[PDB]
Amino acid sequence: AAAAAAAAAAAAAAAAAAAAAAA
Amino acid sequence: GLPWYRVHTVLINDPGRLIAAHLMHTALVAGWAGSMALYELATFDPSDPVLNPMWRQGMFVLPFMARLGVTGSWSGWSITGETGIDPGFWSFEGVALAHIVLSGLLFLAACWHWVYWDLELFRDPRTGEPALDLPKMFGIHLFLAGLLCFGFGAFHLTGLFGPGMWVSDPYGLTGSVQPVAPEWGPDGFNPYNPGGVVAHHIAAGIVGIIAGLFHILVRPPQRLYKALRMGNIETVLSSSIAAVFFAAFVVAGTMWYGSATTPIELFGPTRYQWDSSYFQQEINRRVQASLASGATLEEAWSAIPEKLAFYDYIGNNPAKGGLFRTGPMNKGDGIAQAWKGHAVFRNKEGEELFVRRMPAFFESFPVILTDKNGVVKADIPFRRAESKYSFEQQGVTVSFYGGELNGQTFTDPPTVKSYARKAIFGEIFEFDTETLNSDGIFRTSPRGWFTFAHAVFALLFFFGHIWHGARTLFRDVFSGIDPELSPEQVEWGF
Amino acid sequence: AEIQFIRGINEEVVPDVRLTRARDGSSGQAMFYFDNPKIVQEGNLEVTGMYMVDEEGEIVTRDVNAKFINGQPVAIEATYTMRSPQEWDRFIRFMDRYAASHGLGFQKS
Amino acid sequence: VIHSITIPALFIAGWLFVSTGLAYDVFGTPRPDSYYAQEQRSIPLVTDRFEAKQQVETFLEQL
Amino acid sequence: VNQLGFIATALFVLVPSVFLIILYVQTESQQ
Amino acid sequence: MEPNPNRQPVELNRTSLYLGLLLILVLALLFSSYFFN
Amino acid sequence: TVRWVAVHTLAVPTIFFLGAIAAMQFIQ
Amino acid sequence: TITPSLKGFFIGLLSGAVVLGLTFAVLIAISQIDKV
Amino acid sequence: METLKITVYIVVTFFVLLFVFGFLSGDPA
Amino acid sequence: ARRTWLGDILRPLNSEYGKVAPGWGTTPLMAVFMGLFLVFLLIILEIYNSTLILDGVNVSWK
Amino acid sequence: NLWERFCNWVTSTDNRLYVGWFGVIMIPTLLAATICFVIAFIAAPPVDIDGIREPVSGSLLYGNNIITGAVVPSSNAIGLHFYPIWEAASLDEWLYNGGPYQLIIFHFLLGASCYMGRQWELSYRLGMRPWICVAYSAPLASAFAVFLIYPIGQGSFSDGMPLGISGTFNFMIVFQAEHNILMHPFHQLGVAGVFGGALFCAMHGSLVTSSLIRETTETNIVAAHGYFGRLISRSLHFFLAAWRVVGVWFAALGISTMAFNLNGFNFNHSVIDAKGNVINTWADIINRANLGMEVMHE
Amino acid sequence: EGGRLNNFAIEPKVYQAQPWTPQQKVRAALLVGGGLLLVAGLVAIAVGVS
Amino acid sequence: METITYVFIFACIIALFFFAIFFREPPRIT
Amino acid sequence: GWFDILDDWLKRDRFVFVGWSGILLFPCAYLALGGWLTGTTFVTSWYTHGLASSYLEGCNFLTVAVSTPANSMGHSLLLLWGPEAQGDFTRWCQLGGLWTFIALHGAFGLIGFMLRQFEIARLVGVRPYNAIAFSAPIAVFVSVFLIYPLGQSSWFFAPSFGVAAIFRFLLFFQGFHNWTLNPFHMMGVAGVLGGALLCAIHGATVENTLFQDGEGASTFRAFNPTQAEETYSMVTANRFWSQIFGIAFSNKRWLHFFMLFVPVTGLWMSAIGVVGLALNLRSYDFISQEIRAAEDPEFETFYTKNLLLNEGIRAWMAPQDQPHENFVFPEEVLPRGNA
Ligand code: CLA
Ligand code: CLA
Ligand code: CLA
Ligand SMILES: CCCCCCCCCCCCCCCC(=O)O[C@H](COC(=O)CCCCCCCCCCCC)CO[C@@H]1O[C@@H](CO)[C@H](O)[C@H](O)[C@@H]1O
Ligand SMILES: CC1=C(/C=C/C(C)=C/C=C/C(C)=C/C=C/C=C(C)/C=C/C=C(C)/C=C/C2=C(C)CCCC2(C)C)C(C)(C)CCC1
Ligand SMILES: CC1=C(/C=C/C(C)=C/C=C/C(C)=C/C=C/C=C(C)/C=C/C=C(C)/C=C/C2=C(C)CCCC2(C)C)C(C)(C)CCC1
Ligand SMILES: CC1=C(/C=C/C(C)=C/C=C\C(C)=C\C=C\C=C(C)\C=C\C=C(C)\C=C\C2=C(C)CCCC2(C)C)C(C)(C)CCC1
Ligand SMILES: CCCCCCCCCCCCO[C@@H]1O[C@H](CO)[C@@H](O[C@H]2O[C@H](CO)[C@@H](O)[C@H](O)[C@H]2O)[C@H](O)[C@H]1O
Ligand SMILES: [Cl-]
Ligand SMILES: [Fe+2]
Repeated sequence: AAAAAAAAAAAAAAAAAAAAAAA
Repeated sequence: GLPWYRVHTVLINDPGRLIAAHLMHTALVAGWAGSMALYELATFDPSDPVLNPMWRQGMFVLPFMARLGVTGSWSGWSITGETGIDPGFWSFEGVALAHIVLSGLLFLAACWHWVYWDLELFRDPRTGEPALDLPKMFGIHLFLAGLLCFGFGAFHLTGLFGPGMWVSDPYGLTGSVQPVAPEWGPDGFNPYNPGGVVAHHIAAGIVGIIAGLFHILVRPPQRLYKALRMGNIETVLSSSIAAVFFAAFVVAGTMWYGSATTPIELFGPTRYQWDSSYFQQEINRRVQASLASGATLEEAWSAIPEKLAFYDYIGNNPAKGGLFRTGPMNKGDGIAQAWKGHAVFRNKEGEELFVRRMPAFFESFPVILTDKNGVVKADIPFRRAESKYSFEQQGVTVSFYGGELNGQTFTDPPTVKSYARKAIFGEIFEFDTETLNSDGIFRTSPRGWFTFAHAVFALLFFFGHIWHGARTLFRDVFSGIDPELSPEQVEWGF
Repeated sequence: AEIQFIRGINEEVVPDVRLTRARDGSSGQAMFYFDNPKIVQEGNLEVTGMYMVDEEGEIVTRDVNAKFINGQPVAIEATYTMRSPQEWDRFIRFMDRYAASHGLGFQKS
Repeated sequence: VIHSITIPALFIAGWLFVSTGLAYDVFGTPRPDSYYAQEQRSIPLVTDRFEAKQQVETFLEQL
Repeated sequence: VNQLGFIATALFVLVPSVFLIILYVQTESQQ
Repeated sequence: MEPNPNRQPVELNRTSLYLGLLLILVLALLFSSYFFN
Repeated sequence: TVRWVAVHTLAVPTIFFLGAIAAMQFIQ
Repeated sequence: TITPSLKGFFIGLLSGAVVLGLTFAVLIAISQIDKV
Repeated sequence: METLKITVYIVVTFFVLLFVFGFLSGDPA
Repeated sequence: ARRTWLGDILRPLNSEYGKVAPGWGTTPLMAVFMGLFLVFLLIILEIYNSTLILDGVNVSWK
Repeated sequence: NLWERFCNWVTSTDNRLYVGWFGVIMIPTLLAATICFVIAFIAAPPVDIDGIREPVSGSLLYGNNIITGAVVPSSNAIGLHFYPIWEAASLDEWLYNGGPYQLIIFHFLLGASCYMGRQWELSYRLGMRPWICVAYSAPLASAFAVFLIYPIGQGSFSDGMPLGISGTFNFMIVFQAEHNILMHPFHQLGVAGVFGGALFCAMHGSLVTSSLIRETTETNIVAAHGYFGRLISRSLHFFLAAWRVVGVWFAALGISTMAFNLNGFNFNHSVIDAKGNVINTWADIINRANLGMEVMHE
Repeated sequence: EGGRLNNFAIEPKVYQAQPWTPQQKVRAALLVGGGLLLVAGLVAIAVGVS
Repeated sequence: METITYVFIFACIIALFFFAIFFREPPRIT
Repeated sequence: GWFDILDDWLKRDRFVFVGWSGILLFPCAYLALGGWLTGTTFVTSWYTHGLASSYLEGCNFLTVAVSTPANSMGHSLLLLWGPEAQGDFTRWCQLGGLWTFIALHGAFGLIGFMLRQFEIARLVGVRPYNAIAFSAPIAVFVSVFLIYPLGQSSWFFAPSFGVAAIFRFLLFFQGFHNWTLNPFHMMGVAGVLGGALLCAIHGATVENTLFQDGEGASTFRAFNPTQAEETYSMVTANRFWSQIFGIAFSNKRWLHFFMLFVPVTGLWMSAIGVVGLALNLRSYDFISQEIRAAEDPEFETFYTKNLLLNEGIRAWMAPQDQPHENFVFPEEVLPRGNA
């Protein structure tokens, strides 16, 4: 159906990259 | 001048050599996993998973591989018994060599961290001493543990990217590795529900990620910093040994009682399935379901599978064991070949008799044969006792319905005595007492050995926790040096 | 203002004190030594710790040892750890308020 | 310092607890007569778990 | 009847005790 | 460069050797009957 | 106080239970 | 919905929090009275 | 059998005579 | 004091060695979370024991 | 002449091992009982204990291990007869009747009595009190009661305790079957003595190592102690030794009086109600378990 | 002390935290803003797999 | 093979009795 | 303010020390002892075991017990609010809920008592060796009263808080488990008997080799925490036992570490044995003696003598000790001696 998992992972990586750049 | 029981304490004030020692431990545990997988693949019989599965062969490490989805080997057999499959690289041999080469790589980096011990990162620039930031280390490590917990639960156990886990029916007949979906609601807190495992690892991974980001943010308060003694490395060892014996008591409990993560196709049936007679009830229900459809006793008793009848035998529950009775269970009574049938005992007046089964507490049991209501009608006496009921005074015969012997009556009282002695154990099975040189003395399951080992280990880690809490809190009296005393104090005199 | 082992009594044997302040100017220790005090010439009452009574307050030390030679007690060694400059100023104030009355020299090393 | 407010009223209350027979009704102990019923020799053991609060009083109407 | 039960006995003796004797002569060189 | 000042030597006197040999030997004497079976 | 709670926890049920046990001697 | 067992668990946890709150309230009150 | 009897008799009476003359006499020196 | 590349990367994480928050900090938040964890472990332990039997939760092998 | 060098070698308090006058009896009797124990444990023929021919093999070479091996007691055909080798006809008849048991227990009890005499003699010549001898007299009375007083009271040396690991458990099981030793109070004082002696050993050894900081010798006994205890005469060692001692004396004279069939006042509440119905107690479960071993022993 | 050796940990000097400098204020703001969008992605992954 | 194993473990304890009684360590003198 | 005024009130000087751990210890120890006294006085065992076990029935001190719950209860916690008691106090007494009341309070009171030893050693400033020595009765209590019935079918197979019930527990373990043949048990017997021997020898030789015997004995200053361990000469007692026994202690510290270490290691080893027997991993049978006894019937040792006595214990105590199983054993299947 709706691919929320193919957009939540896209927003995860982006958010996870900002966590390591503020470490 | 260190004693033998203090020789590791040279790694307390040296973090890089501590990384080396932990890396050498992690190398030894990974090398054990590869070596026990190879030793288990050396001696294992995949030909008959009905009457000789992996919990009967003493396989300890094989069910933990098959639980997460490793089925099938490079030789060309499966665990479920297909004997032709393309399992990929990730067979039993593939994960065995993966842990072997992992063990070698962690040994090499243990040697690097042992010889390049003096890095600047373990030092502070102001003081000369080596120091570590343990509340931020816990935040990085909790963020990692939550990230890999969420990854395991959302990607492995769902089958979105991976196999699922082992799921079976309630009675252990049909079991495989399937993708299971997470169970939100109160049915996720059922231990025998495999969706609560997935909903757990999603939810506890999210909670661990939030808490790890919290500790990277927030410094500890002053009161519980000098109360719980952060700055000591031994408070972390103390609290870790606490959580570790908590977790070991939990895995011994869910191994002994059963859950969805310790199923009976992989680990064998529990003792409580014999205590409540969980398989005799399903066997009687299946027979009465076939008998009320208008079938014979042979047609109803022949419809029962051999595996369901194998679960109803006292040589498969783990509370019939010995501590020094080593080996697999096939050393215990032999390798099971066929279900002999279902013994129905007759009283020479056409009356059905019932053998009182043996409970798991007894090392030996008397053979007593009673009625539907419960009056003792026959028994095999002790040795030379005044037989009143006996076996030939009442004329006990044994007929067999279903199984190998099907429709064979035995009117010869020594064979009736031997069949009744085997019928106190539950269902009667034919064994291979050769090919392993087995005796008749019962062994215990992998379920029993896992529960024994980690109950003993959790009890010893209780003492280890007390000793390290008493070393962390009482440090100024165990040394003579106050922890908040700087180690160079110029004298004044008086 | 004076030292006492059993609350109510006033140890009339002066100690040799040895101070050891941290070159960091914060943590400190004061190794006392009482050579044959009154609390070791028999008294029966149980020592509960070494107390320093004064007019600002009272300080306590639970590190109190007793030296025994051939069964007989001969000496007492109590070591008090400062670990705060806010406590170090208190102990140096107690030390001259005690040394003014019993007499002691402060041979700065 | 002198402490004699109520000593023997407690001893008389403890005597009257088991003298009148209240403790058999509170703690559920049977009387020497009320061990077995008038016809059975079987022991009223507690069988299956969650019916147990019924099961004991299933025996306690047999008297 | 165990054949390697004899082996598990000897490794019960020869593995710790040697570790004591090696630890003994290592501190007879220190002194 | 510097040869790791965190290394202290390990001591085992003759008496701790005797107590350890006594412990390992009577543990083997207790447990050999169970290892043999 | 400091002495009242040891009396109300220990000496009251000991005197009550000694009344119970001393009246048990004349049952049956 | 709420079973007999869930109502019994809520009653037990409520009574245990009443006991655990009441002992710390009484000990806090006796400590704030005796301030020597 | 007779020779073991007189051997044990001789050795037992020798050891108790040693014990008795070590207690009765030989008290100084 | 070797100055490696990865030691330069991971340097700000091992930088606050004894940093402390003043006084009591977030100890009441920790205490209500420890209490919620205790209530949760009681809920688990009584579900597995069938001391709290819930609607639609059958604690057996089915 | 030279008899003085031997007399002062025996009386010497500067030897490595003290060889007293009681050691002059103690060394050959304990060596004879030691060498016969090591021989009869390894290699010994099976011993019949009953009058029937069902002999109990207790040696190591006849298929036993450390746990099940024992020196079997002498037979019922001996009883309270003194049985040396020269009373028997053959040596094989001496081993079949169980003569090694009588040999080992007689030389062992002589040598253990002389070991008590050696402790008394060294305390006398060092000019000391006899508190080590009196504390040794509780295992000595407990080894007299088990090996000598109980086979004399039961009328035969077969009733004594066998010298082996599983044989002691067989002795204890048969004693619980015949005598109900667990409900007799002289045995419960021994359990209180042994349990409290273990308790006082752990509490005393923890509390001294907690507050003993350093000690030295001349090469004067200097000792620094971390004193000052908790808040609101010193013969703690007399209580520490005398608690376990009189505890073991009570059970030693307890089974010495159980030897002569003087069973202590049994606390058996045989509660019966008025219908002829039996209400069981917990002493009835123990009495059923004792009846299950008395019938098993025949 | 009997004639042996021991080892105990060397604790760093405890100092109370100062209020944040803006180099750390931006770092902490980027930390919370990374974490909340991370756990917003994880609930969508959880909603997709369920 | 088991009997000489039990006798060997017993004889090692009997030899350790001799080596601990007579070859005991001298005290550390200062 | 909030926390400190409580903290120095608790750690104040008093009759008893009531620390922060006194809040755990005194309700839990008080309700464990109160549950055992109100169970031995009034509460019966008629519906769980079929026994009369109170002072109300006529039992003496050696015969009362607070009995284990029935086997059908399982490992239920038996809370008074409950799914089984449902608020009712009388049924909670009749189902055996007082056993779980005393056992859970024994667990949390032993936790609180070992915490109080840490609290008393922390303010005095000594090393907490007494709290480490108390970890052996905590290990014995958890391995016997908690780990053993949780490995079994229910709480029914557990010691039942009475003198004769504990004697039933000992005879049960001889019959059904062969517990005296377990090597962990043999280490436990060795630890307890050697600890009793250690304290008997040590008290006998402190009071013998004293510094001031009886003549010039001016009583020096006694310190309560010294335990009078400074009134004897280690030289004289070492010179005695080097001549009598050959081996001797040369330390006043290693002696008391050995005195701590011997019975605590004994109790920890027997705890490991009962944790193994929780899942019936018992050292019951040597396999070689089993085959050597099944080979020829003239092979009798004391071991094969003991296995028959265990069979007698099992088949003669089992219809009355376990009444829920409904064992009907006729007279001809009971193991007799002349059979
Ligand atoms: C919807 C969200 C969700 C769901 C469905 C689950 C589902 C589950 N969780 Mg998870 N959990 C979650 C969110 C969730 N969780 C979150 C957000 C956290 C916080 C990070 C956790 C933290 C957590 C823990 C800490 C545990 C679970 C456990 C479980 C399981 C309970 C069933 C069981 O077998 O317990 C069996 C376990 C118990 C009943 C707990 C026993 C508690 C003991 C008795 C405490 C005392 C122990 C102490 C050492 C003394 C023992 C003495 C003894 C020797 C006699 C099940 C898979 C349990 C588990 O892992 O089971 C395998 C478990 O222990 N969860
Ligand atoms: C993560 C778990 C863990 C870790 C990392 C440590 C680490 C440490 N311990 Mg602790 N401890 C633990 C758990 C742990 N312990 C447990 C469970 C207990 C109770 C058993 C203890 C009881 C304990 C005591 C009583 C002492 C320590 C001490 C020490 C320190 C020196 C250790 C040493 O040099 O031994 C050297 C050990 C040897 C040379 C040989 C030991 C051989 C053993 C007994 C048998 C063989 C074990 C086998 C190889 C391992 C398989 C393990 C697996 C089955 C668990 C070190 C900091 C010592 C101390 O504090 O120093 C100041 C100390 O006195 N520990
Ligand atoms: C005999 C038991 C015992 C003892 C004496 C200790 C002693 C110690 N603990 Mg450990 N601990 C224990 C068991 C014990 N612990 C258990 C079972 C756990 C859970 C795994 C822990 C987890 C733990 C951690 C994580 C830490 C300690 C630490 C400490 C040290 C400081 C004191 C403290 O924090 O107490 C803790 C308090 C208690 C054990 C009392 C608990 C009382 C509970 C809350 C009562 C609950 C009642 C319950 C709800 C009733 C329902 C029952 C249910 C079955 C129906 C000290 C060495 C700290 C330390 O090492 O600092 C250096 C530390 O960080 N403990
Ligand atoms: C380098 C240092 C070595 C030191 C070792 C010292 C000896 C210590 C171990 C003693 C083992 C005796 C058995 C030897 C016979 C044998 O081999 O048992 C084996 C099992 O062992 C094993 O599985 C070892 C793993 C044991 C795990 C079980 C849980 C233990 C928890 C311990 C808690 C600790 C307090 C396998 O059994 C054998 O192999 C079977 C076929 O695979 C056959 O049945 C054989 O007849 C035979 O039984
Ligand atoms: C270098 C390298 C390599 C190699 C590697 C390897 C070779 C590995 C192996 C590893 C291994 C091979 C390991 C092993 C391990 C094992 C272990 C670690 C074991 C242990 C054991 C134990 C610990 C035991 C214990 C015990 C006992 C004693 C008996 C009884 C039981 C118990 C448990 C108690 C390669 C080329 C690949 C590549 C990379 C590099
Ligand atoms: C259960 C419970 C509870 C509790 C209660 C309690 C807590 C009670 C208490 C109780 C008590 C607390 C009791 C007591 C009792 C006591 C007694 C009963 C005593 C007796 C004594 C005697 C009898 C003595 C004797 C003697 C001796 C010892 C010797 C000498 C002589 C004489 C005689 C003196 C409650 C309700 C809360 C809740 C619910 C549950
Ligand atoms: C110091 C001293 C001395 C001495 C030394 C000695 C003299 C030692 C000895 C040693 C000895 C002199 C020992 C003995 C022994 C004997 C015996 C031990 C007997 C017998 C045996 C037997 C009779 C055996 C038998 C048998 C059996 C059991 C079975 C098999 C066969 C046979 C026949 C082998 C002198 C004089 C110089 C001086 C004084 C003091
Ligand atoms: C004071 C000290 C006195 C100590 C005296 C004894 C010390 C030395 C004891 C050595 C005894 C050796 O014991 C020897 O063992 C082997 C097996 O191990 C036995 O042999 C036994 O098993 C073998 C198989 O192994 C069979 O073939 C044989 O039929 C059987 O009797 C021998 O019968 C015995 O001769
Ligand atoms: Cl017998
Ligand atoms: Fe002492």
